[PDB]
Amino acid sequence: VLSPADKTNVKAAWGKVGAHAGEYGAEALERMFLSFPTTKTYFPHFDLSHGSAQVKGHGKKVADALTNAVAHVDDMPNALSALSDLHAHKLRVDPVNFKLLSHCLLVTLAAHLPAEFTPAVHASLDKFLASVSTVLTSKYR
Amino acid sequence: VLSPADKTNVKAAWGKVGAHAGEYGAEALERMFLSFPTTKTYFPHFDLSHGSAQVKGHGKKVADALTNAVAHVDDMPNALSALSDLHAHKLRVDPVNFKLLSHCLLVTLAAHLPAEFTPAVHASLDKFLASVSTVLTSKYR
Amino acid sequence: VHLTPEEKSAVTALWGKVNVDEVGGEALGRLLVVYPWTQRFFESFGDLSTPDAVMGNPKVKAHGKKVLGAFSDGLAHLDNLKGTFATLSELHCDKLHVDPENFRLLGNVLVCVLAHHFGKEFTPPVQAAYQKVVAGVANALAHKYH
Amino acid sequence: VHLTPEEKSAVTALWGKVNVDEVGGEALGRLLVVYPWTQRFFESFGDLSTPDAVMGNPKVKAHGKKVLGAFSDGLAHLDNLKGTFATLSELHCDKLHVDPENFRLLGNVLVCVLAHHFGKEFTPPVQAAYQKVVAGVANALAHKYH
Ligand code: HEM
Ligand code: HEM
Ligand code: HEM
Ligand code: HEM
Ligand SMILES: *Cc1ccc(OC)cc1OCc1ccncc1
Ligand SMILES: *Cc1ccc(OC)cc1OCc1ccncc1
Repeated sequence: VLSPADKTNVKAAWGKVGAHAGEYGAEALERMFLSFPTTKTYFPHFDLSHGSAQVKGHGKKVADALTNAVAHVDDMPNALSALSDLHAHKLRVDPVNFKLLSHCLLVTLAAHLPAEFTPAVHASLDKFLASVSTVLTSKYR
Repeated sequence: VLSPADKTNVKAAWGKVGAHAGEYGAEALERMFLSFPTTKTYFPHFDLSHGSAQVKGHGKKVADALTNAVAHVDDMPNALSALSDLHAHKLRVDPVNFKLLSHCLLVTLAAHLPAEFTPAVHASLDKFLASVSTVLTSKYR
Repeated sequence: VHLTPEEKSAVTALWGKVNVDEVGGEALGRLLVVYPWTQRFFESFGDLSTPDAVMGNPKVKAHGKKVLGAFSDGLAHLDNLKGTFATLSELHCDKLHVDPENFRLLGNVLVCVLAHHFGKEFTPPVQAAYQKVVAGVANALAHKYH
Repeated sequence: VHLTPEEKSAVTALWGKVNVDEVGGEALGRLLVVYPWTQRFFESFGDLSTPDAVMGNPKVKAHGKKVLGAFSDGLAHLDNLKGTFATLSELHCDKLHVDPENFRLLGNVLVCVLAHHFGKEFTPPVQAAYQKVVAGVANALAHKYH
């Protein structure tokens, strides 16, 4: 559950992220595949080499989903219904994997925002990713 | 995130607890205390011996809180906000303990309501307790 | 994994009444219904589209027996879980990559199943004895992930 | 913890640039701010009411140095992390009863801190090597659970 402040931090920092969102999502994915090879078993048909166009393309998609989430922070289950169906009903992604991508997304964030990744923003973005993760790993249809 | 069916299963299964609420809550607490000693550091002043009158009364409070949570299942954050302050703000209970008591609640239910504790309901009750646990361990004030 | 002689006796006594042909299949099946993502590891078992389909799946019931058997081996070697489960540990960690947490989940599911079948007989103390055993099996299996 | 020849190499190269007097403190401090329940183990440390109080808390900085030190120990003994942390494991598990999951969280928070200081220098390959090191330490600190 996000606090009023949490929402303010997540919106502010993601605003800061701005146009670099797709890149960051791509980098997050890459860090995940390299750091936790197991996660690769979910993208068999993907070219997971450094800089591949598929990973970058998928990152944009991931970032757009998150930007969408940020924009409907108070109504995520509804806004992410289709994505939840995909990760929870169909792909049946183990939630441990969401902790891993989230962590990688924070790491990427820390690596790109030396001036804005404050402790509070870090805390708020952590809870935010946890909330998105819960929606996507839950079958509520 | 609970599905419409989860709410159906939870309200149905919990309604059969009824007047047993206090007793069952006490049994869960006790099961927790014996199976996971660590959880006891949270009640240093409590008399935790088998049959304790304190444990009995507390389970009754825990049991009623869950009944209130089932009623406002679609409005939990506002409904359990005070319990949130308590467990997250004042007590700072480590989330791991919430999985332990939940497990003990399920075990207790299974041992008292065999016919009702079907796979599906078991699944719903677990998600319900996890959502309640999320709320009680989150600072959204 | 340290059980007092009293727990050892109660755990052994209770397990004696367990239905080795059912309990295991029921626990594995509940694992797949309560924690849906675990189905990913069993996609070759066939239909798992609904709770009833999972609980009624032959392959699920058959595999369940082996699981129970292993737990049984463990109950006969609480002195060396790590050793008894060295083989399974490589299968689940090195070959399958099942996250250690799922081992804990299956363990608690089994405890839920036992409580379901024995009701009031599955007392708080007996449960405690069992939480120790399933904690040992899990930690032994997670030896290649712990 | 395995770290190829190239990995252990990079891990060492980077840790050489880590500030022994501050990083520990930043990691511990962010742990307390991101995962608030962990504050329960530090009532004797003073004011931790706001993120500014936490990050600026002398006890947090002072203690974080000790923590960063235990990690430096691990780095010089990557082949026996279990032994290296045996003592700390006893303190954290048997004395403080700190749930194993938090060692994992502090470890990732450390990684975040490292990324914060080195920026682009903290390449995916560099992180990948460090995830191996923190999982090792974490698994080692929780070894009193086997
Ligand atoms: C931060 C949480 C995540 C978000 C916001 C997210 C979002 C998305 C989006 C936007 C898509 C594309 C949907 C489409 O096909 O139209 C997708 C697909 C997918 N996601 Fe996620 N995802 C997340 C986490 C994960 C995790 C943790 C895994 C597993 C490691 C995962 C595995 C997949 C897979 C396998 C696909 C389908 C790939 C394909 O066949 O093209 N996702 N995700
Ligand atoms: C389903 C989960 C839980 C529910 C519904 C719940 C509910 C409650 C309720 C209703 C109270 C009574 C407060 C009052 O009457 O003012 C309370 C107090 C308390 N709870 Fe929980 N609780 C849950 C889990 C936990 C866990 C996991 C722990 C710790 C292991 C915990 C520790 C406490 C403590 C220490 C108190 C204060 C008792 C005292 O010092 O007087 N609770 N809880
Ligand atoms: C409580 C711990 C568990 C025990 C005691 C256990 C025991 C076993 C045993 C006896 C086997 C077959 C041995 C053989 O290869 O002949 C096996 C296989 C297997 N187990 Fe486990 N297991 C446990 C938990 C899990 C969990 C949590 C998962 C994953 C969600 C899992 C997934 C599997 C899979 C996929 C196989 C291969 C079955 C097949 O596809 O043919 N196990 N396990
Ligand atoms: C996983 C990395 C960790 C490492 C390497 C580590 C390291 C240390 C070290 C070196 C000490 C000092 C022992 C001494 O001076 O004799 C210590 C003490 C302690 N640690 Fe950790 N620790 C870790 C994680 C944690 C976590 C996650 C918690 C719980 C949130 C925690 C809570 C404590 C407490 C309460 C004490 C100090 C008690 C006091 O002085 O009042 N540690 N730790
Ligand atoms: C707020 C929150 C913190 C931590 C977790 O655990 C991953 C979950 C969570 O809430 C998830 C959620 C957000 C919005 N609607 C439903 C569920
Ligand atoms: C539905 C659900 C599944 C699993 C968890 O544990 C992380 C939580 C959860 O619900 C979160 C929630 C429920 C109700 N209001 C806010 C958040």
